[PDB]
Amino acid sequence: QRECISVHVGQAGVQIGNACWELYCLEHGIQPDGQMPSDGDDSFNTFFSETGAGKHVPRAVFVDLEPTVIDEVRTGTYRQLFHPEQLITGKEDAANNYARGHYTIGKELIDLVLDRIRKLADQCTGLQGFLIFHSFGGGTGSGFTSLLMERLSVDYGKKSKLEFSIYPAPQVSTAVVEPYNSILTTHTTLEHSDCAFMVDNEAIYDICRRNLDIERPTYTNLNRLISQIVSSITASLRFDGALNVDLTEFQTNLVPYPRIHFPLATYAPVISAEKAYHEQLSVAEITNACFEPANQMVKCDPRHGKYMACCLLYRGDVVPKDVNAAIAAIKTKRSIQFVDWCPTGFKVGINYQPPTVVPGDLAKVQRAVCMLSNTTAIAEAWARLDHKFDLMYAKRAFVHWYVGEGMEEGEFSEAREDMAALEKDYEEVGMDSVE
Amino acid sequence: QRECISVHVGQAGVQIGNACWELYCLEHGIQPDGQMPSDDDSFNTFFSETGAGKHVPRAVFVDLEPTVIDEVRTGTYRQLFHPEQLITGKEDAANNYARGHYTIGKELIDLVLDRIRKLADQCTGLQGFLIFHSFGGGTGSGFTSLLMERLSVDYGKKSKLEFSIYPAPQVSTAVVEPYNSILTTHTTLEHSDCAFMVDNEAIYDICRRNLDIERPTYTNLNRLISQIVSSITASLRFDGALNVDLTEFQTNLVPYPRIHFPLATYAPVISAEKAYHEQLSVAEITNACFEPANQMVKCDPRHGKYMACCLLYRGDVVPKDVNAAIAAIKTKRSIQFVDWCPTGFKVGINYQPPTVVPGDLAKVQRAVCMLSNTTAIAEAWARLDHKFDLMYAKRAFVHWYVGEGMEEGEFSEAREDMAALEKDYEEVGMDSVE
Amino acid sequence: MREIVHLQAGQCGNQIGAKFWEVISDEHGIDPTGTYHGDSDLQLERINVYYNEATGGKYVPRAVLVDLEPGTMDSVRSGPFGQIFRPDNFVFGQSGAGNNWAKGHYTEGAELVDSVLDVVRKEAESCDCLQGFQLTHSLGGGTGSGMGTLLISKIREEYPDRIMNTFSVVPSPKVSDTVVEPYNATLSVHQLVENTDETYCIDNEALYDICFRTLKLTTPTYGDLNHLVSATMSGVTTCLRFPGQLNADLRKLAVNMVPFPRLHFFMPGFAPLTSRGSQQYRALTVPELTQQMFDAKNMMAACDPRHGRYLTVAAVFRGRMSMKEVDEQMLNVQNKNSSYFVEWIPNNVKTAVCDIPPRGLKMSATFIGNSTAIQELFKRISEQFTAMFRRKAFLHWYTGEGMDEMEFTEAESNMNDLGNPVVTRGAC
Amino acid sequence: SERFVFIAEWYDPNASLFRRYELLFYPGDGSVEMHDVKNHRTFLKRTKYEDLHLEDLFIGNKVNVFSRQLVLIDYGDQYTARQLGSKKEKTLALIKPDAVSKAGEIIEIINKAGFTLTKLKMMTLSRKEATDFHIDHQSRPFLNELIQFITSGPIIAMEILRDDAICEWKKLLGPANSGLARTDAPGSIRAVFGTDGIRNAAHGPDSLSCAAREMELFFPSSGVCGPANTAKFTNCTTCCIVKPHAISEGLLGKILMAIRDAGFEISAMQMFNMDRVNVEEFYEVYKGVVSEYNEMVTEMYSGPCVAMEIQQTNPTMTFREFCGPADPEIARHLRPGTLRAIFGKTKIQNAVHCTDLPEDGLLEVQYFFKILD
Amino acid sequence: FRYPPAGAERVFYGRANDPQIAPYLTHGIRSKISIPAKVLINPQPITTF
Ligand SMILES: Nc1nc2c(ncn2[C@@H]2O[C@H](COP(=O)(O)OP(=O)(O)OP(=O)(O)O)[C@@H](O)[C@H]2O)c(=O)[nH]1
Ligand SMILES: Nc1nc2c(ncn2[C@@H]2O[C@H](COP(=O)(O)OP(=O)(O)OP(=O)(O)O)[C@@H](O)[C@H]2O)c(=O)[nH]1
Ligand SMILES: Nc1nc2c(ncn2[C@@H]2O[C@H](COP(=O)(O)OP(=O)(O)O)[C@@H](O)[C@H]2O)c(=O)[nH]1
Repeated sequence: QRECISVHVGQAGVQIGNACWELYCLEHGIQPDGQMPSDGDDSFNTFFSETGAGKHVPRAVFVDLEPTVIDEVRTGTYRQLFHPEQLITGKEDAANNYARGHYTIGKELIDLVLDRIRKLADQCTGLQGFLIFHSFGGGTGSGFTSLLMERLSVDYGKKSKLEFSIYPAPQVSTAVVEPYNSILTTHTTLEHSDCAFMVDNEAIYDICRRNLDIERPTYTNLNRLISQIVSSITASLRFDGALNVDLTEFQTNLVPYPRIHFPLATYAPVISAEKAYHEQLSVAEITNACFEPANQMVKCDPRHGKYMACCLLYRGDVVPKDVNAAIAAIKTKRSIQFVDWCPTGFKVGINYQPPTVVPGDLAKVQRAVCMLSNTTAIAEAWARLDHKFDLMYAKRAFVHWYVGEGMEEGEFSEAREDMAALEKDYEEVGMDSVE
Repeated sequence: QRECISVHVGQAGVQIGNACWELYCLEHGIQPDGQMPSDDDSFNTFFSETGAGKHVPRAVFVDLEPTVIDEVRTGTYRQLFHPEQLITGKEDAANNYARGHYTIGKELIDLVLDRIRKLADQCTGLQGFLIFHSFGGGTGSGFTSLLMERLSVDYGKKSKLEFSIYPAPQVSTAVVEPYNSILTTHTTLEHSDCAFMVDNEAIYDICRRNLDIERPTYTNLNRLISQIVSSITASLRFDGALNVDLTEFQTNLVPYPRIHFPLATYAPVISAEKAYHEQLSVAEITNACFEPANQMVKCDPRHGKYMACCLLYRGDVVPKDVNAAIAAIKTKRSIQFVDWCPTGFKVGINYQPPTVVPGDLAKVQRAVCMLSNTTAIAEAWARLDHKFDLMYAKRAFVHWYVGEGMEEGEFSEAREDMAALEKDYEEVGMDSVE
Repeated sequence: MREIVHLQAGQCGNQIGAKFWEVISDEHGIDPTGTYHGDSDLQLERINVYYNEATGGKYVPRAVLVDLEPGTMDSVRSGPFGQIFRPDNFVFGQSGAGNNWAKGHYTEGAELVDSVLDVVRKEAESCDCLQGFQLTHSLGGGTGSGMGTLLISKIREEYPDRIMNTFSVVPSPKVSDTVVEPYNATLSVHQLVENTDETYCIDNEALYDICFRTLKLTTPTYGDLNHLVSATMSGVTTCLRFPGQLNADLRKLAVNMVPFPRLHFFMPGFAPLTSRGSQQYRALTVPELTQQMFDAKNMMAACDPRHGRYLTVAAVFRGRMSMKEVDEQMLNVQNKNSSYFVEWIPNNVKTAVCDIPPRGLKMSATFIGNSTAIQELFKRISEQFTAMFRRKAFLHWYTGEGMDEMEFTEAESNMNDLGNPVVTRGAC
Repeated sequence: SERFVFIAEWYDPNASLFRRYELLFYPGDGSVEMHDVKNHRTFLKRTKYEDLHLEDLFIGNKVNVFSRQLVLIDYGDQYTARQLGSKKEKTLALIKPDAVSKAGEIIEIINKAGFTLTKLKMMTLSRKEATDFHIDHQSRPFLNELIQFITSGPIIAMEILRDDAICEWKKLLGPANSGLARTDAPGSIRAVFGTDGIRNAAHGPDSLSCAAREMELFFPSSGVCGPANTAKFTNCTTCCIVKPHAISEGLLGKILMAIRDAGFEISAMQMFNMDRVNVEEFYEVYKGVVSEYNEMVTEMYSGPCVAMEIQQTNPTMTFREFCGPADPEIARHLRPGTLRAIFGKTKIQNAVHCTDLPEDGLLEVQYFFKILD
Repeated sequence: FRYPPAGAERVFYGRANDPQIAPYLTHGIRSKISIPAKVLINPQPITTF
């Protein structure tokens, strides 16, 4: 009755969604073959459908332009959980071109992917929306994402569209064409994404170093925390809670203006198993931990900005009015700030289901939060990737691949003034009231 | 009480027949050596009853040339067919309408009408004829045309349905399919009451995509057509909620006496290790017959108007989830009807789930065949019309026909009949302005 | 002493009549083997209304079961209450119905009429004082349209002083189970207007509306769809079979519900309808029952009674109840909404209360309403026919079997000539 | 799929020829189909029917469907002949003259395994019949002991069926010697209710060849053997019926439990297959009296039933008070301790039928234990 | 998977060694039947005194 289709696109998307569906399978019932072995009823019908006897299969489509990373899923443990053409493979990678991911080899895949979205949506009673999972990095994660959202805005315009984005790092990064691809696809996902939640890699690196007590983390451990974030955010419509929230609540409480739709995610208890029992992990302590500017998952300091709206999702054994003491303690601090036009800047939801731990790095705790803070501090990362783009674009570097592949030259400029307008409106809403 | 004859003309007709028999024997619990095993009326629509416990079929396997009736007479189905039903010619028709019709048609046409008469003798109500043939070779074109002429002469009041194997729009199997197809449709327009159209390339694509087999053969192609005609003859075979007859199909599928070419599509074509993850629900199996990939002639239904649509629902089908599915269908703007037929659907519910032959199809609860007459079949007509023009523009292969009883005027007459055909399909496809 | 001759024309009418005979054999205590096992001696007082006696006390229905294809007769025979009927009354025919009014009225149907009237006349003559005929059929499709309306015409010609009841199934707006529902239904109504006395219109979407919103079921079957009609059919003719105060037979219902002779199109209704989840919480009384009838969701035709003025309303209650409850409750309905009742007919409601309820139940009520809102059900078919007839489509069968463009236009003209007074009397 | 075929007759109350039909039960979902043998047509198409069970399907059994009551006479085809063919085995089990006090326990332990029960007699064996019974051990030094035990008290003779019922009933028997059964302790009927190897609880045939002669000696084909140990004239006598319902679900040993734990003295048992005209005579005083006499009639002859004579003891409370009212739902609240209070349900399918009027007592006792074998 | 030899399925290489529980069962959903056909609910069975 309350379902949402997940579209995992790009290689970053398919690994983070593999972590997602691993955590969802270690949640309610479902053995990785796909069968629930009997030993809350409707709880599967948000993320899993239900065939004869029982073969609960995900409402997920796995799209990329290259094989072997879908083929790892099709040869892995969860090869029987999924349906063999929910996982769709191309035969030629987009290879770090927004132009290739969007403009030449997209027509071999966009029709079939739209058709499977249509079949999944017909296999749905009441749809909340589409949770897509990708990066601002490679061509499959950028161009096919842009084309997919260009079609889905026309076809399913009223439905919710939430993006989970692997933003390129401020300082490390894994390639060189992140400025080109990220800015080119943000120019197109600005007017189509109803809300786009963002997460960076170096921030989770720092979190796993300083709190998980692991010095050499791998991307499976990186995406496990993203799986925890998503299983926390889209959790109150799985179960029953003291304060029920859904995706429409998240939009209407996180997005103040139609262009300002980029919140920041932050987890709490990221604590590390042989640390979980020397603290009590109280509600106030985990609240202060998630407002600490050292556990943010996008590398931008929140004190370089003003909070505009924050939502807390307390999952687990949380009495819903120690939350009130924590909020009253936070709103009297002098290191945190809010805009002068938003007196009520907190949206809170509480769910009774404690976080389920997988065999891995995190600790089994009874309380956790999901933080969504819509701050102006994201503009710092936006502007520094703009600076990288200007140093890229000074004397025509790397643009010959894009123009000889098929995108027109002026789109590179148009993305730049689109992101310039996205710079401008942040300080336009961040200036204090004077009239 | 309710019996229909099947006449298998030509190589393609015999292979469609072989698939049909391979399905129907296990459908009615008939062993290959036709007999019930050791352990009430459903047989007496398409099988007649013989002494001891034998069930002999209602068919005429006519072919102008050997080997094709001979795999049947040598293989696993010897003891079922009557050797007098199995009729062979003596020499090949050789892709020649003039040889299917004019010169070697007369040594076999009297015998085949005598055999059709002797089968129809033990038949109290003859519900219809089912002609299984192709628009290709000389047998399947010319002998079907001549047989349809004589059958319209001597059984004119009975319904006569055809299941034609159309030439491929892009590949094609010989070089004279356009000639043979135009010549046979000029003569079979005026007599055949309803001709279901099935080509090969749409089956090739559907078996590659929604059945996940890359290299199966003509047997696996004709198996799906056997499923289609099994869904055609279903309500006079078993008992259901809405028993729909062949006369029922005729009286609601051809709104004008000249437009009589419906396209038939099948749903659940899913491939066994392809169905743990679907529900096979009524709404989605209805949507499968409407999507432009299960359509079984290579034409775009979006490039046309749906005129009438006979849905045959079969299996565990609650009879008014289909109300819900059709109400959902009538709101989609991609499947767009004409303005002069609001009531565009005919439902037929059958209570017997499909039985799967050892092969490739999944064994599922539900099955629908769609029987849609579209204005988009003129688009399929147009390519073969263009090929006919390109070959006749300087008399390609014409001497082989005209030295064999053919007259030069019937080519121009058939081209003018084709002109009348797409004129008919355009001015019935146009909307109301008056 | 009164008798009613039952007829089933068409497949739809045949299963509806089969469920009818099951329901009333349950109410009168008749086993499938023909004998009697029951609990009340009041059930045998008027068993010679629907059942003719035979040797050994084996009561057989006074029903004639006709169709143009022998695939519904064996289904009715192989029903649970199958071999209660007279096997000579199984008037079948080895042919094809072809869902064609032309082939039901001027072809094999009209060839089988001369044989089915023989057993109709025999069942009429084997009675002391016959009152009415009832015919179960469907407009949408053949047989029940063609042969059904021709049966109405011939029986009206032979017996012109007797009541003709017809329980008729009309096509829905949501779907169409064939493609020639307007073509069949217009020629059906053109005969049904200047002939029969009580048309009771039933619609399949209204049946699903009842079975989903009121009865709360998720997979309703044709047993359910015909069962609601069977309950209505048993409750219309129940003051004639079971005793009580303020009895009302079919001709009294006709004279109190038909102001003008053409205006005899009614929409039935049955309203002790409780879901399984709401049966325990129900508060079954006459103040509940009247409100459930006049709620515009339980009306068994897809017409909205709030879109037109009620001309006449008749209610046949069954059970031990008070006429204080009945009379004053129906009066408070008439005063609660007066703009939805006509003023040229004051006190326009009829009350008939039986003592004996249906078995298992205590207080039932059948609703019959002559209202304006039949105009929607008729105009819809009229524009469907204009759309399908402006382009001459689906017509060569009719012109080949013997129909004419002029009489097709006559049927459409008569449909418009009945669409006129329903607006005239609703707008005074 | 997976259908079961049987051949049956039905006697029509009109024209007297036995209507010959073809019954078809579907165990996948409970559904009935019937075909006609005389004219090859259909009859009651495949329809759901939640009152026919699998245990009712047996040869010679008496099955009711849609008040058109059937009796089975053939095994359908070879398929269900294999499925329920060499399965069923007829066996003759004997309660000894000892453990007649605990007869209900033994009837109950036959009832546990699924051993369906077809004939039941309580007889004091005659002098001449003993030497016919002792063929198994003739002319060995045990005739005096076995004669003195067997022709001492009333025995209870039993016809039993299940698959390979011979060896399954030997498995209930355990060791033949009751002392050996006690020393082994395998949980056998002698291990729970025996005394010794000449008076144990039960012993009968060892094979089907011996079962044939045991059957012929104890249940004859025209009938002379059991002297019907009833003591018809015993003044304080009452005849009651464990109904064909309670027999069909299987309650006989538990009824014997409930009635012997009140001190009432069971003096005679017999199972007789009711026919209509004979049911009219036992229920002769009911037509006109009870307004639903027909359901009582059809419940009585809708299957086999055991008549039994009960001897009045246990002062103040008579059998009419031990059984209480007629309807079990009267008895469930009013006098909530009777055997008709809680051993049976509905009103149609009650547990027992009492003698109602006092005088009307020796009459019933005679009907099912004198003027009917 | 790579060269389909005949009319048999193109079975995936990471799927071929799994146990073939695939073919021999019924795929779809049985209709959810609901409460019986109005004889138990519209007039209900019987109430006794
Ligand atoms: N969590 C997680 N993130 C990844 C993984 N691989 C790549 N990423 C992120 O994704 C970015 C590049 O990966 P993608 O953009 O998804 O690669 P792609 O879109 O398939 O582009 P191509 O290299 O053309 O195939 C990097 O900056 C990483 O931050 C992974 O395995 N797990
Ligand atoms: N389903 C099916 N169709 C076939 C088969 N063989 C041929 N066809 C189709 O039938 C057409 C030719 O069949 P026919 O009309 O019978 O040809 P013919 O007159 O017998 O002459 P030849 O086939 O060359 O011997 C081809 O174009 C094919 O498309 C078959 O085995 N199965
Ligand atoms: N109430 C009810 N309606 C039915 C039943 N069966 C069919 N119908 C309706 O009858 C219509 C078609 O009947 P029709 O084709 O005229 O039967 P025919 O007269 O024998 O040709 C369909 O639209 C169904 O909605 C049934 O069992 N009960």
